[PDB]
Amino acid sequence: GETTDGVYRVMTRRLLGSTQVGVGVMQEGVFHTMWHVTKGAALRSGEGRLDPYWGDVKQDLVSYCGPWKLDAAWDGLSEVQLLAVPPGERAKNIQTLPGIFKTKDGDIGAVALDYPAGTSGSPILDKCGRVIGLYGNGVVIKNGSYVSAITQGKRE
Amino acid sequence: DMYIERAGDITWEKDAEVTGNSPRLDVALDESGDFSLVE
Ligand SMILES: NCc1cccc(NC(=O)c2cc(Cl)cc(NC(=O)OCc3ccccc3)c2)c1
Repeated sequence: GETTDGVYRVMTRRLLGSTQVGVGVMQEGVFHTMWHVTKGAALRSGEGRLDPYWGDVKQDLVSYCGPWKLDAAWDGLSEVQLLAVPPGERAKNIQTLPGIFKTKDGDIGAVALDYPAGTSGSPILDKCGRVIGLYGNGVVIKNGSYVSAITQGKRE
Repeated sequence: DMYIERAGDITWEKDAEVTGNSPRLDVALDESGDFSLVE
């Protein structure tokens, strides 16, 4: 099916109507999304099939047709944009300055934007349009708001 | 069965809506890929 670079919606027809379970990025012939969106299952694109290639539940990431291609990183200082693709709504760029997730294994960028759970997998971009990670795995803080990690994979 | 549908190009947009704050939080990541607040 379609292998043009860009952002895509991940849909399912098992529930009522067509429901958006998440979002992904197609780059260099490889489709990149979050593991919790597809659970590693195969994807359809037109009449074509996208089979899983690499995945990891702890990183909450999965790639299709080939290895993880996204290697850009947040520089730690600059503002970024979330290219939010919410269910049933148009793709929209939202500019924000990331916070920080302080872990025992290092610090990770974090974006404090609130969107429906079906927006998981929407890419976070740098000022050059490069994908520095995906939105959709994070935490719920005191005020019920959501803070997602800037989740990036490794390019071998 | 799941399927994909194109939603747009991946580009930075000048004059986009600026929102969101920058919190610094102590977090932990379990074997299941779930984040939690360290308190
Ligand atoms: N560890 C992987 C994983 C598994 C399952 C799910 C997830 N991800 C999420 O739950 C998720 C992802 C996104 Cl993009 C946004 C939110 N938002 C959120 O919880 O907002 C608060 C809220 C809730 C309900 C009504 C109104 C407000 C959650 C990760």
